[PDB]
Amino acid sequence: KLIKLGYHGRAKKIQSEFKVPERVAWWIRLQALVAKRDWNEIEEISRQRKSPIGWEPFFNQVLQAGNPRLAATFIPKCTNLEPGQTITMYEKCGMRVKAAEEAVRLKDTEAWNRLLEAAGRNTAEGREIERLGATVFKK
Amino acid sequence: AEQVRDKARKDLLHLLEGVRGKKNLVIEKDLAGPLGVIVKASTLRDYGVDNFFFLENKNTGTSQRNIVFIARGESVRNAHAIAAQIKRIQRESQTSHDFHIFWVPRRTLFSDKVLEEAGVLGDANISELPLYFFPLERDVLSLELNDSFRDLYLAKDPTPVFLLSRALMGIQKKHGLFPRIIGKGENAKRVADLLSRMRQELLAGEEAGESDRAGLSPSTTIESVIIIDREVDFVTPLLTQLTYEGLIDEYFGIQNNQTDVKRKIQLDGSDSLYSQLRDANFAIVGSLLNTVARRLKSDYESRHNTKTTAELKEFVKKLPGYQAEQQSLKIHSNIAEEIINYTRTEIFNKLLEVQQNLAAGADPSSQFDSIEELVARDTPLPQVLRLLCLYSCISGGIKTKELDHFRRLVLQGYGHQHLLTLHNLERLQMFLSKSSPLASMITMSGSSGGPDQKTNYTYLRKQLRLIVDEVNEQDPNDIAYVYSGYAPLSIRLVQCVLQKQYLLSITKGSGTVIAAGPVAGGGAQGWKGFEEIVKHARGPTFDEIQKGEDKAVKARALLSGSSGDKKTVFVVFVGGITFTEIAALRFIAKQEEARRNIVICTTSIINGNRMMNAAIETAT
Amino acid sequence: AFAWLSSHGVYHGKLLLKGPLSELGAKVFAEAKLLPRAQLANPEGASRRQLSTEYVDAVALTQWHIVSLVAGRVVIANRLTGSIIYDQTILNPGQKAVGLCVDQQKSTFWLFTPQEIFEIVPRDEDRDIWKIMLQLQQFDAALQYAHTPAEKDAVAIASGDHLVSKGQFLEAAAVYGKSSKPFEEVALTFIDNEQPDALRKYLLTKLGTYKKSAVMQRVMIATWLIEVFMAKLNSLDDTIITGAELSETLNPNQTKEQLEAVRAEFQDFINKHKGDL
Repeated sequence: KLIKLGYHGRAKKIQSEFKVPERVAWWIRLQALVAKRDWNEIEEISRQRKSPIGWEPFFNQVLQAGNPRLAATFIPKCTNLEPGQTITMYEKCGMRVKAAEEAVRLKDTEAWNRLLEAAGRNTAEGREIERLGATVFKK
Repeated sequence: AEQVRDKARKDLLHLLEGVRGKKNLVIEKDLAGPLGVIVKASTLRDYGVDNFFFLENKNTGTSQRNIVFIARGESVRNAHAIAAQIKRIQRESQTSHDFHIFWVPRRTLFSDKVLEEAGVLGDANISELPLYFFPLERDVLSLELNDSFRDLYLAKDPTPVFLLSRALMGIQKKHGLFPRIIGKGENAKRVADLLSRMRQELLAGEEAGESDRAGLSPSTTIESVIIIDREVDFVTPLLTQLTYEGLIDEYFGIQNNQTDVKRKIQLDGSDSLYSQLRDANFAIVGSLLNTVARRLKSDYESRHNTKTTAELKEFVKKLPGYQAEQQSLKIHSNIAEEIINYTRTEIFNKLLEVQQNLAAGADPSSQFDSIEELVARDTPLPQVLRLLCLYSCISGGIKTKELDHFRRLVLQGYGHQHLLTLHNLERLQMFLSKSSPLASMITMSGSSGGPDQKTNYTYLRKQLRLIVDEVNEQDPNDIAYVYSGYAPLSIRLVQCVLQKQYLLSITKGSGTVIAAGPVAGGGAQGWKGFEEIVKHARGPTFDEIQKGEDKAVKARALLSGSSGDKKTVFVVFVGGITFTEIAALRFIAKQEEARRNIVICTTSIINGNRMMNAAIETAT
Repeated sequence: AFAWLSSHGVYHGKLLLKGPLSELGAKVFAEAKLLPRAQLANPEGASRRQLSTEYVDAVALTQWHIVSLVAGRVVIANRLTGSIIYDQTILNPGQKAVGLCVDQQKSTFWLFTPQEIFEIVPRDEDRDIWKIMLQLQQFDAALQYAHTPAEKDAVAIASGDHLVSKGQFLEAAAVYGKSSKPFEEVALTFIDNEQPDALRKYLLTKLGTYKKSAVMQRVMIATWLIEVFMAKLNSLDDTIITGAELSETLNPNQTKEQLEAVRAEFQDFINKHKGDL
């Protein structure tokens, strides 16, 4: 409630006063900040501080929260637990081009091909997939 | 269990019929539920009952000549509330205002004394109303002593223990005496000893110059009674139920089969969908409701369309069932949504991973991160507290260095009311600590059976198949599926008594135990072949048989039971039984159904959220 | 009620003076309106369209109908809608009306011309009056007055769809029950809309109408009525016992009224047809 109402300084007092674990405080802040849809404060926990949390429970607070554009800044960071998740989550967010970008960064030519299949015959997306493909299967 | 409904109705309705003219009926709210199970308001109105009042809210009136009260006599609350209403009614009433009071099977002198002290009860008609073991479900008999668990273990209040042995006597005295009484635990033994003494009282009445002596013959239809205490298994009650009925109880709570959401539809085993889905695993039931929707829509929205009478009549006679199924299906779909919001949010699956990992003997500290997330997500209080207790109960005591980390989540999860929560957990012995002088797991022949000893899970996990990875959620071959592999001890300690085949397969655990297989398989009677395990559980062991010349004759007839002549078995849980245990007992009862009818008997039905919210409900 | 029938249209208004009043009923026709002879002229030429000087002089009237002839054209209006029901020329083209009148004891109109006198007679005064409303507004009444089953169902649907759209599902149940509309189609609607009362009602209404030869239908559908019947009562009865909290929430006196009303309807019916069930 304190985070949802913007009383972050008070939430910090509570966290230190009652010996609240960092993992607990992080998940509380993330859920409250999602309720307010505060994109910048959410990144401060999972993108800037690299909080040691699962990405599955994390994106359930972002993508299922109707913020696929916010998930887009946490997806490429999933290599800390599983690099394959940097493609799968972008596809779930509708970010077919970004998923192809991750395929390039991880040199995953199979993941790239899946994005091309998703693009199908639509060159509006196919051009971006081919542009990124040049850097996945070339070397 | 349904056979007792007539008896409960018989006495309730008999006393009401004894009241001449029209009457107003006053019912205790904590008894009204159990009463509603046996009779309907219309059943009572057919006997001349007009208005329905309650004691707790002091609801009174002068509209009828006769005023009738129904309440439990095990507490002064009702004696006071009744006297209070009587004094108010007499002051305002312009008529004779005759009063009638119906109490427990044995109206107490205390209750009558308190009533008499009012000074307005002098002409009151006070009589016994022997209602016990209410037919909550076809396979379940409950005394509905909802506060039994809390009082029986917080204050060590034996009230439900005394009521249970009397209630059990109230059945075997009509269907014949149990030829064998067995049980495990301090209160379980008490029930078993009370039953033996009550039999003596039935003969003693003649020697006391009172009632006529009963023959007290052994039953020809009942094989045995198994009594297990709540203290014996303090790990099972701390796991979340994974079955559909469990989803309803874990999220909303089931009482009187009524429950909150609409009180227009009752959900019980008579329902064509509930009988199929109630024991379904949560991972499966999400597909079963869709299976129901497909078969229901095919017969409800289609097939019958444009049909002539000759073919249409097939759907017409079934339509009432389709309409009820559609109404129950929407309700079931709403329950499915409640679980979906915990499985897509890593709440329900997260607590399950903790329960499965602890059950397997994983170091409990490793599950702490998963528990922290559940608290942070503001999941329901009982769902976090169960994980903040189970970890210590499984380990058999943990150092304070680690306990404190879990304890911090208990106070953080409950707020300032956690003080009552921690006190209740200790008193209910559902939380273990290494620093405690009572932190002693029972050892082999280590003078076991004391009140200061605890069940050695860390030993029994090898002695019994308490860890099962073979569970099939859709088509299970084990009770463990209820918890997805927990194979709860409270049930294993009963299965190993009910059948020798269960004893043989259950004790076939670790390589140092399976050698006893051939011994376990010889456990045709009593605790034989199971002594190794019985001795490692909390509390004393009871095993006694019925005396008399014909005891052998009845025993032979009962051990000769067959599918054309099934024999009844009583399984008794003292202090209340959880829904997980009920589902587990139905599973084994079905497997043994070919030879015997196994009935679940309890002091109460414990809601999964009743044990962990004792500090919430008593704090309101 | 009175009406003034004149040249250049007719005058109609409210005559609710009831009985006694002070001085004069000055409120009579206070809101009366003129209907300016729509489609009254006979377009055989400019002089017949102009209608100079001579119009009706007198107009024959019976309940809910106006009969007049102008310039050789005969038009009959239904006062219930204001529309023209009959529109035909004079039988003798060389004749014109000198006025029209009615015998109120014969409910018949007479038309006078210089050479001939004509009578105007309804084929079914009562049904011809009813129909204009039964198929337009009085959809429920139509289920009893209509001689045609097809008409009965057509009006029940128009009424039902309106009633359920506004939220009067109970009233819709009644109009459906009286109609011949198939059993399952309405049951499905009331269920999806979650209206237990409308669901139960439409059959009971039908059963009051169906009489005795139709009783075999009550036997075959008997499981349905008793199951729905009991389900409502189970709620009302369980509500009473459940506990003090629910009793305070849901008015216990309203519950009692529902219990007696519902039980009585079912129990009385099954007794009367007890030999068939």
